[PDB]
Amino acid sequence: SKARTDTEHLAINNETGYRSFRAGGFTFTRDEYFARLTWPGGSHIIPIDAFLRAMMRDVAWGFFYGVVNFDHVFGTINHYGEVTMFAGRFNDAYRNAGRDHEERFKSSALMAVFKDILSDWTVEGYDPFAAPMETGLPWGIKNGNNDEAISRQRVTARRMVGLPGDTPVRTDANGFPVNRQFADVPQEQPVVEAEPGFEAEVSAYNLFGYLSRSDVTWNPSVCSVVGDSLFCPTSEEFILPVEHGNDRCEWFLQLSDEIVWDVKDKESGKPRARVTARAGDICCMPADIRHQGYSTKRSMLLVWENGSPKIPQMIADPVVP
Amino acid sequence: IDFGDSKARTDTEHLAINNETGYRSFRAGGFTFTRDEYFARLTWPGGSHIIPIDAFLRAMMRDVAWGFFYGVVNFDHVFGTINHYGEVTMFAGRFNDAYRNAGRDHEERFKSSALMAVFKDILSDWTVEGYDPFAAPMETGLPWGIKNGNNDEAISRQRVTARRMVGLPGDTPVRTDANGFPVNRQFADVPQEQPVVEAEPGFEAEVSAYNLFGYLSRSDVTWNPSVCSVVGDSLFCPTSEEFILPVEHGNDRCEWFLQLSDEIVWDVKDKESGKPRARVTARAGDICCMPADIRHQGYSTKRSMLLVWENGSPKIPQMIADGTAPVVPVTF
Amino acid sequence: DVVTEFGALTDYRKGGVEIIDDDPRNYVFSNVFEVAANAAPYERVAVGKNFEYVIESARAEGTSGWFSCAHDEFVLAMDGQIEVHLLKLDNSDAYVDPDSEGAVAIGEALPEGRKMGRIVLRRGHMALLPVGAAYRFYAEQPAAMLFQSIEGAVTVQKWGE
Amino acid sequence: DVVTEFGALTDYRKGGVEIIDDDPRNYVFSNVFEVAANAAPYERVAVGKNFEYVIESARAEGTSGWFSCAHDEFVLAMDGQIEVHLLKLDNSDAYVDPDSEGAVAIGEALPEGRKMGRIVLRRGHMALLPVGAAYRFYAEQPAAMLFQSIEGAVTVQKWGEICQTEA
Ligand SMILES: Cc1cc(O)ccc1O
Ligand SMILES: Cc1cc(O)ccc1O
Ligand SMILES: [Fe+3]
Ligand SMILES: [Fe+3]
Repeated sequence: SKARTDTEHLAINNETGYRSFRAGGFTFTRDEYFARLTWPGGSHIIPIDAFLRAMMRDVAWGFFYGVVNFDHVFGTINHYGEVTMFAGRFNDAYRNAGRDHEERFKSSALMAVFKDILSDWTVEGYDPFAAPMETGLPWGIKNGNNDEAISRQRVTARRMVGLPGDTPVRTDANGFPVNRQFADVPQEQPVVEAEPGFEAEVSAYNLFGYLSRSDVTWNPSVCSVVGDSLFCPTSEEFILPVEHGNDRCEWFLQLSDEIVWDVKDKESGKPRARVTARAGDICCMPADIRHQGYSTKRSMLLVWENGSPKIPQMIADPVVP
Repeated sequence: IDFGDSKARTDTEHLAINNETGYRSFRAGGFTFTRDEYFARLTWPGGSHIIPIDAFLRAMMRDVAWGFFYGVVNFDHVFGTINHYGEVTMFAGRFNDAYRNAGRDHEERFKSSALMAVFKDILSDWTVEGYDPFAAPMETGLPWGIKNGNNDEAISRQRVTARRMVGLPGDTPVRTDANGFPVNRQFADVPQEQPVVEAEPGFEAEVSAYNLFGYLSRSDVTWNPSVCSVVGDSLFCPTSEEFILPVEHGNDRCEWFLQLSDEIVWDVKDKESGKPRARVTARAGDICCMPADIRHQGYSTKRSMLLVWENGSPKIPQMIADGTAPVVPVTF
Repeated sequence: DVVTEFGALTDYRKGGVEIIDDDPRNYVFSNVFEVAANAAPYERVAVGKNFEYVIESARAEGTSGWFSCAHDEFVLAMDGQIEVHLLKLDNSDAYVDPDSEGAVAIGEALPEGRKMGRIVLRRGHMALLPVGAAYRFYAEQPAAMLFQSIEGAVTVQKWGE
Repeated sequence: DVVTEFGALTDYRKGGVEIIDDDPRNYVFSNVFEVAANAAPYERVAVGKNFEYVIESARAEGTSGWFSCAHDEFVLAMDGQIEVHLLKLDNSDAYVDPDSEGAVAIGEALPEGRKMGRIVLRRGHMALLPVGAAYRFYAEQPAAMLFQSIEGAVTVQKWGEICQTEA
C-alpha cells in the first residue's frame, strides 16, 4: 500500500485557456466560474473563487495539520510526508453509501501538481491570499497570471521575530506597509536597552504592528517558539477558506476586533457550536471538531499550536483538555 | 533571625597597604592573603603557606577567569578551591594526605560572588605593570618586586563563550586582525582562510562555518578552555596552551582532551591524595579521557591547540559521589 | 474612520459559545483581561493548556519578584506599560533545576549576576525571556500580560473559577 | 622558523599513557586519524563519550548518504577537503523521530526539501549541522572529520579495538 506519485499535466482547453490536471484518479478542470473535480465514480463542483482561496492555503501551509476541507466534500489529510486527498471522507451521506473516495500520495508529488493548478488557474489582478475587497476577480477565460501573489515566501520564526539571524520585523522599507484596515494601530518599537555584550538576547518587538502589516489573510505564521509551543498569529478578513479539522487541540486568542467560528463535527460535518470571540477571548478547538471563521473587519488572531508529532497517535487512544 | 543568613560565608576585607612593599593585604573568612617582592603568603587558623608570586598569580588568573571552573582547582599541593556552583570551598591541605591524616587541613565555604570579588581585588592589586598572568613566560614581563603600576587590562579580559557556535548571527565573533586578535607568533604558519560558505537565499543564518584552527591561533591567552560550539550540555572548549597549566585540575566529572596541534604531556595524580599515577603524552589527533578520580596538569613546550571537551550537566558530581555514575566513561 | 478594537483590563467585552449540539466546557472559553483583573498581582493563571505547554494571564502591578526558567519563555503586553529587567545569572543552576520546566520564582532579592538590559513594553509588544536570564517586572499602573511557557511552579490552574 | 605540527590520515604519530600506578585503560586513549584510517567511509566511530554525548571520528571518501538529527551537531574537518550539502527538510519528522538522539542515516535517496547551501571545509574548519536540516558529504580525496553529537543509531562503539590497553 505505497503512497502514489502519479500526476500529469493534461490539455489546455481552447475556449477557456486553462490547463486541466490529474493527480492519481482525480482530475481538475476549471472554466469561467467553476473548479470541476472528478474521481473514480463521482464528480463535484466548487465555485472557482472559493476553490482558489482554499488551494492557496493548502499550498502555503504545506497541507497544514490534520484535515484541510475545501468544503463538505473535497480536501486533504496531512500525514506529514504523505497526504490523503478525498471526496466525501468526512461526509456522512458519502460514507454511509460507500461513495467516499480516498487516495494517499507522497506529499511532494501532490504539492507539485497543486502548485501547477494554482499557478495556471490564477489570473492577472487576482490574489487568492487576499480578502475580496482587496483584490480583483477570478472569473472568465485565462488572462495572464499572478504568480507573484501565489509564490510568497513563508515566514517562520526559529525563536522570535527580530532576533539576529531570525525572521525580520516588517516595515515600509522592507515592503510591508500597514494594511488599510489597521491604519489606526500604533507602530512604535518597544524601548530596548541592552548592556554591552547582551545585544543578541535583549529583544522585543511590536507584535500588533507586525500583524497590522501582514500582506495576506488567514495564514498562521510563527512569531515565537518554546519547544513545540508555536505562537502563530495572523490577520483575518472575510471567511477562513477551509474548514480545518485538526488532529490535535489548538487554541485561538483574539487580539483585536471579533471573529465568529462555525464549529462542526470533524467526522460528519454536522453543526455543533458557534463561538464568538472578541478582543482578549481565548478558547480551545477540540480535535474532534472542524472550524471555519468569519471576520468582518481585518482582525488580529493568535493561533496557538503544539507542533509535537506525537499528539495525533495519542488522541487515537483525550480529544479535549 | 536574619533570612539573609547562610551556612556559606560572605565576610571578606581589604586590609592595610604595606608601606614598604606597596601591596594591600586581604582577608576572606579565616584566610589572609599577603604578597611581598617574591611570594604570595597565605594564613588560615592554625597554619600558613607560601607560593611563588608568579605561580600564584597565574593560578588566581585562571580561577577568576573560569569563575571557579568545574570541581577542584588546586593552586598547588596545599591551596585551592572547590566549585559548588553558586558557592565555593577554599581550602588548605584538603587534598593532601599529610594534612588530612593529621587533621590539619582547613576548609571554609563561601558564597561565590563574595570570594570572587576579593579574588578580583587580589589579582588587580598584586599584578604589576607589564606582567600578564594569562600569558606564557616568554610573552610577558615579571611579577617581582614592590608594587609598580598595574595590568588591569590583562586581568580584566571579557570571557568568550559561544551560545551555539562561533560566527553565527548574534553569537561570539570570529577573531581578526581588525578586531584585535592577530595571529600568535608561535602559530605564524597556521593557515587563516575561511571555509567556502554559500547559502541559498533565506538560509544565510543557518549555513555557517569558520576556521577553528585560525580562531585558536589568535587566542591572546594561554590555558583558557573557551566554548566554541554547544550541543545541550556538550561543550567544545578549545584553547591555546604554552608552558605549564597554572593549576592541577581535579574535575568532579569525566572530561576529555583532544590534541589538535603539536604536543602536550599531562602529569596525572590522584585527586584525593596528589600521588603521581600516570603521565599522558598526546600528539596531534590523540584523544584521551581524564577520569573523575584524578587531577591533571599540562606541559606544552610550543604553543599548541587543545580541544577540552566538557559535559556541563549539573547532575554529574552527585552521581560520581554516589557511584551512580562511573569514574571512567567507558570500559573495555 | 478605521477603528481597531483592542481589549483592556477596564474595557473588554467577552464573547462566548452558542450551542447547537455540544458541551460548552469543551471550548474552555475565557477572557484574558477578566482573568488578569481577577488574579492577585503577578499571579500567573493558566488560560490555555496543550499537554505541558501553557498560556498564562497576569496583572502586573508594582514590582514583581525575580523569575528564571530552564527554557525560553515569551511575554506579550496586552494593556498598559510594563518594564522588563534582565539579569544574566552567574550560576543559573543555583536557582533553577536545568531539567525543570515553567518559570520558577527566585525571590525579591537581587540574584547574583550581570545586568543584561531593560525593556519597556506597551500594548502589543512581545519580549524574549531567555533561558539563563533572571527577569522581573515593574508596572506603575495595573497592566495585563501574557506568557508563552510550560506548566510549572508558578502556574496557577483555576479552571473552575 | 615556526612549525605547527598537524596530523593527517597518512601522517600522525600516536602518543600514549606512561604508567606510574594506574591502568592505561582508564584513559581511553586513541588517535582519531588512526580510527578514521581503519573505518569504512563515513562510518562514525565513537572516540569520546560522556554520558550520552560523543565525539565521533570518520573518514570522508566519496559521497555519503543523507543524515539528519533531532538536535544540532557540529563537524570539524581534520585533514583534507570535505564538501557539505545542506537541505531543509519539508517534513523532518518523516525521517527523524523527534524523541531520538544522535544522527540518523536517512538514505542515499534525495530527501524532500529545499536546498539550504553548500560548505567546503578544509583542515581545522567547523560547520554547524542545524537541527531540521539533512546533510551529506563529498570528499574527492580521503579526509578525516570529527562530529560533536550524541550516541544514536549511527554511532559505532569499539573501544577495545581503538584504545591503548597496555604500557
Ligand atoms: C487553518 C486556520 C487558519 C487561520 O488563519 C486561523 C485558524 C485556522 O484554523
Ligand atoms: C583547567 C584546564 C585548562 C586548560 O587550558 C586545559 C585543561 C584544563 O583541565
Ligand atoms: Fe485550525
Ligand atoms: Fe581539566
